Amino acid sequence: AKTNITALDELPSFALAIEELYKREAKKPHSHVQRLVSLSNTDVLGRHYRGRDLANTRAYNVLRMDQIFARLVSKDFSVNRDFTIYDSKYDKVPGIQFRRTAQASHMLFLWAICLDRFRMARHFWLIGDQSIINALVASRILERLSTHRALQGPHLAEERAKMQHNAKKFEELAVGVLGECHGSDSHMASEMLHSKNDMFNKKNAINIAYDAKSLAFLSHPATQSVIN
Amino acid sequence: CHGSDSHMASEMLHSKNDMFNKKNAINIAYDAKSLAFLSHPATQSVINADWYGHLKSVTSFWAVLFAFFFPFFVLPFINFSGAHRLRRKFAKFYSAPYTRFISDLLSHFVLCVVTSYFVLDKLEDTISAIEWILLVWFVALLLEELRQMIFCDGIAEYISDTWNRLDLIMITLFFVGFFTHASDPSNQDSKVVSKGIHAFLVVVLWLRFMR
Amino acid sequence: YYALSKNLGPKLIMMMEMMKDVSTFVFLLLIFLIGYGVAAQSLLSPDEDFSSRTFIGVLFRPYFQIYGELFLDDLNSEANCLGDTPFTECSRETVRMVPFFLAVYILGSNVLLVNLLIAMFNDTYMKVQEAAEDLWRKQNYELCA
Amino acid sequence: YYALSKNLGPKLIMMMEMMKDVSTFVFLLLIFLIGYGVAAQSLLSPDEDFSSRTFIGVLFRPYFQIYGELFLDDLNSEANCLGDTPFTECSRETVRMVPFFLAVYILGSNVLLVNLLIAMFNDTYMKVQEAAEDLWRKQNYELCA
Amino acid sequence: EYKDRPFLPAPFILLAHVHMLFMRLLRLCGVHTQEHEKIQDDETKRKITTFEELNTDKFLRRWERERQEMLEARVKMTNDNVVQAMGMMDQLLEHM
Amino acid sequence: TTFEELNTDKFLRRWERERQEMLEARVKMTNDNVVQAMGMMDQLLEHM
Ligand SMILES: CC(C)CCC[C@@H](C)[C@H]1CC[C@H]2[C@@H]3CC=C4C[C@@H](O)CC[C@]4(C)[C@H]3CC[C@]12C
Ligand SMILES: CC(C)CCC[C@@H](C)[C@H]1CC[C@H]2[C@@H]3CC=C4C[C@@H](O)CC[C@]4(C)[C@H]3CC[C@]12C
Ligand SMILES: CC(C)CCC[C@@H](C)[C@H]1CC[C@H]2[C@@H]3CC=C4C[C@@H](O)CC[C@]4(C)[C@H]3CC[C@]12C
Ligand SMILES: CC(C)CCC[C@@H](C)[C@H]1CC[C@H]2[C@@H]3CC=C4C[C@@H](O)CC[C@]4(C)[C@H]3CC[C@]12C
Ligand SMILES: CC(C)CCC[C@@H](C)[C@H]1CC[C@H]2[C@@H]3CC=C4C[C@@H](O)CC[C@]4(C)[C@H]3CC[C@]12C
Ligand SMILES: [Mg+2]
Ligand SMILES: [Mg+2]
Repeated sequence: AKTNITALDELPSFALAIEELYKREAKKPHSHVQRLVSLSNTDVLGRHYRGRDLANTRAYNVLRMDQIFARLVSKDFSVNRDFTIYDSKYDKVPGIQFRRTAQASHMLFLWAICLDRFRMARHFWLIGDQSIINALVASRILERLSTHRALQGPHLAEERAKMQHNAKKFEELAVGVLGECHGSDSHMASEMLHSKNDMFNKKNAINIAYDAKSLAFLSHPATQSVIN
Repeated sequence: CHGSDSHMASEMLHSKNDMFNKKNAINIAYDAKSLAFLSHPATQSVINADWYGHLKSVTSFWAVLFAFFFPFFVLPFINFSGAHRLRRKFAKFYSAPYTRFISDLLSHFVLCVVTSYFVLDKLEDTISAIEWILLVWFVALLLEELRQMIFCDGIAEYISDTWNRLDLIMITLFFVGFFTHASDPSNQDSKVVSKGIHAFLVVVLWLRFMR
Repeated sequence: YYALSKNLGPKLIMMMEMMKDVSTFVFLLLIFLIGYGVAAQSLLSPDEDFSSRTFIGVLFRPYFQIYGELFLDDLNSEANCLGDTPFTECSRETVRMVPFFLAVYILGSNVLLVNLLIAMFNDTYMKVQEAAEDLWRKQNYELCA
Repeated sequence: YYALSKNLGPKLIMMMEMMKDVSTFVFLLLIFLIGYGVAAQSLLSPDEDFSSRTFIGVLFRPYFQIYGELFLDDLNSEANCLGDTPFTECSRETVRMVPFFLAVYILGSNVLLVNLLIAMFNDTYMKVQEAAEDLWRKQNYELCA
Repeated sequence: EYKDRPFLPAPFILLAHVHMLFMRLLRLCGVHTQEHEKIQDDETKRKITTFEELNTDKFLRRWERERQEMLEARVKMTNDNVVQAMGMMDQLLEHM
Repeated sequence: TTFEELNTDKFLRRWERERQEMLEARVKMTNDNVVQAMGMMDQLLEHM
C-alpha cells in the first residue's frame, strides 16, 4: 500500500521482495530476526528515536535493517543507497548494469548474512563488488550477532556456533583474496589497502579490519608490508 | 538431542525413570562412572542450570555476593526467573545451590580467620567468649557431618571423599586442643600444649578452604 | 618501546599471558603461606597479645622462605633453644615442631608449587606463542597508527 | 676442542643459540632491577648526596637477590630498625616498604622471569636441536680442513 | 551436595538442624501433616520418549552417513564396485 | 575495483582447483564416476 513518507515510497520492487523474505522468515516460531528488530529500539526508518500501524506492517523494510546492521558493524558504517538509478532514463550509461547488480547483490548479501545462510551469502558476495571489505563486514556482523543479547536462548545455540564458523570462513575469504592481490601485483594491493572507502566515513581497509578485530587479516604479510 | 532442541534435552535429562527408584539420567550416569557423558556440554548446561536455580546465568560471583550482603538493596533491581513478589524472590534466590555454596565459603573463611586469631592471641585463665563461639561452631560442623553421613549413599562413599576426611581431622584436632585447655584453664603448660594441637588445626582448616 | 622489536615484543605479550599462571600460583600458595604462618608464629611466640607485629610475623618469614632464604638461625634464636644441635634443649617442647612445619611447608611450596608453575608456564608458552605473534602484528598497526 | 665429541659439540652450538634467550631475559630483567634498585636505594638511604656508592647500591643487592641470596639481615641493619620483628620500630616509616618492594621484585624476577626463561629454553631446544646437529656436521669439516 | 544442604551458615546451621529434627519428630511421632510432590504426566513422558527415539534414529543415520564419507570406507566401496565391474565385463565379453 | 574483482575470481578458481586436487574429493569423484560406470554397464548388458 501507498505511504505518505517519500523515502519509503521511492523504494523499488526488489527491496519490497527482500522485505517479504524478512517478513516470512520473521513469522516462523522462535525466529531471532523478529526479536532482533524488536530489541533494536528504532523507528520505521531505522533512526534511534523510539504511527503504530506503519511500525508493525512495515517493520522489516531494508532501510531499517541497514540501520540495524550499521549499528552492528561500528560507529561509522553508512551505506549510501541510490535507488534513482533503476529508472529507465539511465539506460544509456555504460556501467549502470554492474552498479544496479552490485547494490542489489549487497542488499541480498546482508539479508543472507542475517539469516546465516553461508552458501547463498558467498554467492551474493561473488556477484557484487568490494569483496575484501564485504567479507570483513560479514565476519564482523556474524561475530557481533553471535554475542548479541537477541541471540541468547536454548534454541539458538547451534545457530550461534554456525555464526562463529561462518565468521571464520569469511575472514579466510578476505585473507585469500588479499593474498591473491599481493601475489599478482604488490603495489596495486598496497594501493587497494590504502584506498579510502565512502561506506566507512572515508578511511582505509586495514582500519576497517582492525575495527572488525580480524587478527588473520592483520597478521597477513601483505597487510604487514603496508604497515611497515 | 541437544542439537535438535536443548529444552527437550534438558527435560529428558531431568526426567525421573521408574527403573532406578525415581531419579534422573545424570545421576544414573554418575553412578555408572561415565566421565564422557558427564563431561558433555549438554549435561554440563543442565548442571549449571541446576547450580543457578531460578536465576539468570549471566550473574557473576561479585553480583551474587553483593546481593547476599545487601538483600534489600540489590535483589529488586535485578532480572531473574508486595509480599507476593519480595517473598517469591527471596525464596528463589536463597533456595539456589550457588547461594548456599557462597554462604558456606564465607562461613568457612570467617571460621579460618576467627580460629587463626584465636590461636595467635594469648589464652586467658578461663574459657574465653571466642572459645565458646568456636565450640558452638564445631559442634554444629560435627552435626552437619553426621547429617551428611546419614543421608548419603553409604559410609564408603562419604569416607572416599578427601574433604570429609579433612572435616573429621579438623573436628578431632579442635576437640582435643579444647579439652586439653579446658582440663586445667589456669595451667600455662596446658595452654602451650593446646596451642600446639591448634597449630595443626589451623593448617588443616586453610587446607580445607581449597574445596 | 620494546614492542617494535621482533624478540622483546611477543615475549612481553607472553609475560602478560603468564601473569594468570602467576596469579593461580599466588592463590594456591596463599593457602599454605597463611596456614603455616599462623601455626609457626603461634608456636614461636606463645602467651602473647595479638598486635601488628604478630601479623608481620605471619607474613614476613613464610613468604621469603620459598625463595631459599631459610631463617633457621633467626628461627633458632627466637625459639630460645640453647643446644649445640639447633632445635634441641628448648624451654617449651612445642616450639621444636617449627622445623617439621617448615619442612612440610617448603616441600609444599618449592618442591610442588614452583615445579607445578614451571609445568604451567611450559604448557602455556606452547599454547599461546603463535597467538602472541599475531597479537604483536596487530599491536604493530596500533603503534604505527 | 669439545666440538669433536658427539655429546659436547651440539650442546655448545645449543649454548650459543640459548644466549639470545639469556639476552632477552637480561633486557626484561633490567627494567625491574633498575626500577626496584633506584626505589629501594632511595628508601634505605634518604637525604644523601648522589655519589658512586649510590650507583653501586642500586646495582649490587637487586642483581644478587634473584639468585636467592636475600640481604634481609643486611637490609634490616641499614634500615636502622631496632625491633625483634625485623622491619618494625624504625626511625622513618617509609623504610618499612623495603620488604614489600623486595616481595614484588623477586615475585617479578624469580617466579615470573626465571620460569619464563625455562619455558623459552625448552621451546628453543626442541626447535633447534636438529639444526645444531647439522651445524655440528658442517663444523666437523671446518675443524678437519 | 549443595542442593540437599541447608541454606544457613555454620554458626547458625544448628537452627536448621533442630528444625529438621523437629520435622522428623513430627513425621515419626506426631503425623499431623505429610509430604507433597509433583508427578510428570503421561503426555509429556510419551513426548520425551518420542523425542529420544527420533533423535536416536537421527544420530544413527548421521553416524552411518559419516562413516560412509570416511576415506577408508570410500576406497573400500570403490574397490568392491571395481570388482563388480569386472564381473560385468566378463558377462559382456562372454556375450560378444 | 577491476583489479580486486579480477583477483577475487582468480582466488576462487584457484581455491576450487585446490579443493578438487585434495585426496578426499578425488576419492569421492572417482567413487561417483565408478557408480556412473555401472549405470553404463547396465545399459550395455541390456542392449546385449
Ligand atoms: C594427623 C595430624 C594432623 C595430627 C598430629 C597430632 C598432633 C596434634 C599431636 C600428636 C603428638 C602431639 C605431641 C606429643 C607430645 C608433646 C610434648 C609436650 O610436652 C608438648 C606437646 C607435644 C609436642 C604434642 C603436641 C601435639 C602433637 C604433635
Ligand atoms: C601427617 C603428618 C602430620 C605427620 C605427623 C608427624 C608429627 C605429628 C610428628 C613428627 C615430628 C614430631 C616431633 C618430634 C620431636 C618432638 C620432641 C619431643 O620431646 C616432643 C614431641 C615432638 C615435638 C614431636 C611431636 C610430633 C611430631 C611433630
Ligand atoms: C626425603 C625427605 C622428605 C625426608 C624427610 C625429612 C624429615 C622426616 C625431617 C627433616 C627435618 C627434620 C626435623 C629437623 C629438626 C627437628 C627438631 C627436633 O628437636 C625434633 C625433630 C625435628 C622436628 C625433625 C623432624 C623430622 C624432619 C622434619
Ligand atoms: C599494587 C600495589 C602497589 C599494592 C599497594 C600496596 C602498598 C601501597 C602498601 C602495602 C604494604 C603497605 C605498608 C605496610 C605498613 C606500613 C607501616 C605504617 O606505619 C605506614 C605505612 C606502611 C609503610 C604501608 C604503606 C603502604 C604499603 C606499602
Ligand atoms: C601468596 C603470596 C604472594 C602472599 C603475599 C605476601 C605479601 C602480602 C607480604 C609478604 C611479606 C610482607 C611484608 C613483610 C614485612 C613488612 C614490614 C612491616 O613493617 C610492614 C609490612 C611489610 C612491608 C609486609 C607487607 C606484606 C608482605 C609484602
Ligand atoms: Mg565480485
Ligand atoms: Mg563435609
